[PDB]
Amino acid sequence: VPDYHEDIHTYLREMEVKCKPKVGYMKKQPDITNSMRAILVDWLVEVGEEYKLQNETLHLAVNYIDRFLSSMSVLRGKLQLVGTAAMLLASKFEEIYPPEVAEFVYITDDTYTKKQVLRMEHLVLKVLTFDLAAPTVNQFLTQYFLHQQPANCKVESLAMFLGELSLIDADPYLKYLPSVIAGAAFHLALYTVTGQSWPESLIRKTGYTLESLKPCLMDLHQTYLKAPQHAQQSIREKYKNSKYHGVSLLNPPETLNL
Amino acid sequence: MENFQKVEKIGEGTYGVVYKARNKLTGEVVALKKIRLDTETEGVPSTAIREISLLKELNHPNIVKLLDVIHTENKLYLVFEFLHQDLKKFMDASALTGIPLPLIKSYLFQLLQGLAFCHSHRVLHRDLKPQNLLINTEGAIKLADFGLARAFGVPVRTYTHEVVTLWYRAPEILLGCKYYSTAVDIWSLGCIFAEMVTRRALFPGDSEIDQLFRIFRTLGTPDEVVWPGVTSMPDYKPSFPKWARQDFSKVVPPLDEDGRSLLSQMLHYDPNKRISAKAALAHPFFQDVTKPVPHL
Ligand SMILES: CC[C@H](C)[C@H](NC(=O)[C@H](CC(C)C)NC(=O)[C@H](CCCN=C(N)N)NC(=O)c1nc(C)n(-c2ccc(Cl)cc2)n1)C(=O)N[C@@H](Cc1ccc(F)cc1)C(N)=O
Repeated sequence: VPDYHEDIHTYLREMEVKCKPKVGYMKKQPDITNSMRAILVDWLVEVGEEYKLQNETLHLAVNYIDRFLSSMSVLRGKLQLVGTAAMLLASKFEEIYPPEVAEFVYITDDTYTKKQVLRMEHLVLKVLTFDLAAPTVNQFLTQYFLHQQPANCKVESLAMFLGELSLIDADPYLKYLPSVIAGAAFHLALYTVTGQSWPESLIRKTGYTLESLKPCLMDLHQTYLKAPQHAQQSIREKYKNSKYHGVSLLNPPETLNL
Repeated sequence: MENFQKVEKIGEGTYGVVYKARNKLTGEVVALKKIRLDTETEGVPSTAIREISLLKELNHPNIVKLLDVIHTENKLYLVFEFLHQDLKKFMDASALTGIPLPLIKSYLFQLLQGLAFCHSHRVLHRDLKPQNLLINTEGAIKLADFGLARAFGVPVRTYTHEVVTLWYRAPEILLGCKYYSTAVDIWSLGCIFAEMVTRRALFPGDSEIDQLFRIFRTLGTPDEVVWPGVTSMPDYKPSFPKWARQDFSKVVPPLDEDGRSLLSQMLHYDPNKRISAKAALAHPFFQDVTKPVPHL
């Protein structure tokens, strides 16, 4: 394990900057909105629950969608096709057995055809120039977790939770690198469960001081307070499972000592 | 595609035929891996998605270079640097004479550097066997065929049923471990090392149980001292025969005291203690390494 940990961490920091979406892209989209995008991401959380997809697969699909909508305009009626191809590609790259194309066609409710989805798959590949090995919040969270003492797994779930939350809203979240979001999610979860705080280990590793996390943490802390209200409820319903120690039942802290 | 002249077929390795071809304009000889798009049932296969995305990040003199991807409606063409042949065929033809020791050390030294480069870029190969190892006439050897390779930014979950080769499979995977790690690459590589040395596959098993018992018979049956945890592994049984650790001198006769020492480190039972590719490059065995060229 720890012969490459740091090489890996360093290199994921380099890749994540290559794989960053254009941040003010939703404004250049004449027919789609941050809010439609929230509808699509939430639906992806459900498709992933249903087919027992890994969480990584969801973060990947979200990254592809955002790099795609970054250079290509899409009418509202095709947004979901872009989403479905994205989910298919993320599955092939990350999953052991990806659900077949029929299955993906099936879960849009035969709203596109198996050949439309495949032509979309090709076109996503072309636009992303086959760059699919994208660093996600889930990746950085996984690296971060090696530095927690002792391991708390209510801490882990709750962090994963917050990191999935941030996928829903391009509204603030496209401003932050995945390593920064993973940072605030880790701190926020550590904090909420135990009252402890973004550890020195990780300050020295990431060169991120608690202070630098403060802007992202504030938005994240807002997202976490307002979660029970948000138009989209999929990630909460997911994170109620015993598999996740019902962390999304837990009580957000109302202040942060920040 | 217009610029390429198919010269002859050189076959397959996971999905789609491989041709030697020359660029009619620049004159470069390349290897074209050509994939049929079932554009009505599956799409781009996941072997291709992985090998292309992963191999596009890896640029190193010991990893096969992906030159270009030519991306038409009905066909995907992968264009690689040409390499004269694989190590498997070479060992077949060097058989009865053996491969000279010094080329063995050069090959292993170069493989370790390619591996080290993968692993520091969160890429696992997962399917290292000699047919995947390509050599040229100038004495170079390269990791190839990344069809099964995986990014490990998050740990990689093991296929309950492995379509992933037998003879070169690590014992943690045979005992039903649930994650891969870079240690599986090191294990294959060590088997391939003994294979070059002794001239036959180290552990040529016939099922997963035969594989383990061939490993156990040479290295000795593990317990909790050698491998903390073994006895609580999904596929472990208290009923396994207890064999003894055979002397490595008997396993790999032609090898000196340092070779034997490295070899045995690449084949530690405990994935946590198995030597990494970085650390192996520092090994005293590599002190006199040169770059001989094969009789090819
Ligand atoms: C039926 C028309 C409404 C107005 C439309 N809804 C949709 O497009 C949604 C989008 C998805 C991502 C939720 N799609 C569907 O409901 C489509 C129906 C196609 C439209 N109906 C027609 N043409 N008769 N069906 C599904 O998505 C669907 N079917 C099933 C089953 N599931 C499903 C859900 C969960 C699981 Cl686990 C498995 C399957 N989803 C919609 O709300 N459009 C948005 C625009 C929009 C488009 C895509 C998008 F992702 C977000 C917004 C708007 N105009 O405000």
